[PDB]
Amino acid sequence: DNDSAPKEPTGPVTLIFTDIESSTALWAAHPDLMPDAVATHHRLIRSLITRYECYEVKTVGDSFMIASKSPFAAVQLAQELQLCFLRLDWETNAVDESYREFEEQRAEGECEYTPPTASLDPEVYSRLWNGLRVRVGIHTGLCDIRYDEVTKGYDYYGRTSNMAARTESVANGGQVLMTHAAYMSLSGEDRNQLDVTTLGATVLRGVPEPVRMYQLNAVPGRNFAALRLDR
Amino acid sequence: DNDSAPKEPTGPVTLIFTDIESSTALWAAHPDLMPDAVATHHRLIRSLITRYECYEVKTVGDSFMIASKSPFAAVQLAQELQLCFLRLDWETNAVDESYREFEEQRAEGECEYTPPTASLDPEVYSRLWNGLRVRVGIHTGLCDIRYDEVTKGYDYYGRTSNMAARTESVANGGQVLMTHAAYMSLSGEDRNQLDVTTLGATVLRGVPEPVRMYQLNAVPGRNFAALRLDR
Ligand SMILES: [Mg+2]
Ligand SMILES: [Mg+2]
Repeated sequence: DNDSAPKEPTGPVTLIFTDIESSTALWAAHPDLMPDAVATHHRLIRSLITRYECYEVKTVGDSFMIASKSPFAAVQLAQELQLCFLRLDWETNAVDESYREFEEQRAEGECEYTPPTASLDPEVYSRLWNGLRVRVGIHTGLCDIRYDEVTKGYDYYGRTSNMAARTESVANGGQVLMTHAAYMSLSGEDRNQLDVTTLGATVLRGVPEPVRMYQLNAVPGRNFAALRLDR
Repeated sequence: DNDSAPKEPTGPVTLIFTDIESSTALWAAHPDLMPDAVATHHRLIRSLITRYECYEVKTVGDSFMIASKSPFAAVQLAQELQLCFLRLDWETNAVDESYREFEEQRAEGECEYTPPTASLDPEVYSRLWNGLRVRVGIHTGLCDIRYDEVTKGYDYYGRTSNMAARTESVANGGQVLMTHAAYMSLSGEDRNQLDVTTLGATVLRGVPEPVRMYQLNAVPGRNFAALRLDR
């Protein structure tokens, strides 16, 4: 179960961090829907991990940490993740109703913030949003690779892992962010097969210099709030 | 792996959407049976796709999206799907017990709804129901065909694809629905080789006018609940 894990300290690793947007609030509002929805979320993501020969490093709550020996496979996985979650019949509209409510609640209490999906017409909304919203951050770089003798698993520490994590932290639900390093790790040909939007320099907590962010338009037409920067 | 994919924008495409009825609830009730049952489900469906020269567009959870250059091949596939799933020894009666429980749970809490299979005598039930219940929707029409350079795959977008998807969404487990367009895409001779029941005009979400629905009686004798319309 470790053949897909990047094992060479000299080989750059592409890390993908994911998290379910507003899962805490969803758990509170839908204790009856979340166990199943999250279980589905895990199954979908694990199928993608296998399909793109990536490696599941760990799961923390509903967050996934995935490693890939290939920058492109990581990007494909992230794109397919958004599409798969959008296309799946979640058997409930309650999650979407809650997401729209959260935007509305946030809008009234924050000046300079507008709901990115709650203002869409019903039919338009369902063509772009459906079910759990997963934020995804992707970064590529050399990592300090650690092997666990007891689990036979591999973990990745260092600034590279922290960079991937903070990139995910600023992404909104349904958004896929790639750092300049990840984006440029892809070959020129690979980049041209993708629909990407430059977001520009972004300030990440604990990172000295601004990081140029690239939005992978996995579900063309989606709008997002400003990045979840600290203050 | 794309020769069976409809590739001409002027050529009508027949799309088949499938999904496992109550898979979420089954996963919750049988985490020990579902991985294998779903794996079997995928193998059976993929054998049929190959047998009827159809094309697997994509898989979303346990849902299949299949395209066919031939309306009749699509209908044969759907009919054989129901029969194959019925005849297979799933090596468990747990799935059927759960399906019967779900009907009973739904009956007590809904006025005007009666269990379509939980009231069958044991021997009668097993002649008509066994294992995973797959809902199937079929529609024929011109599609916006998209080619993917990276996967070499073909996808189908537009109202035609959405129509096929919504047709599947209203079908019950073990039921095969064909829109008037799909049904009439078959030759007169082909239609006479089939056992079909007219269900009449049906309201589909996001569709302006009612759609006449036709039930392909793949397993004669089955009863179904009212169509899964929205409210
Ligand atoms: Mg979380
Ligand atoms: Mg499903």
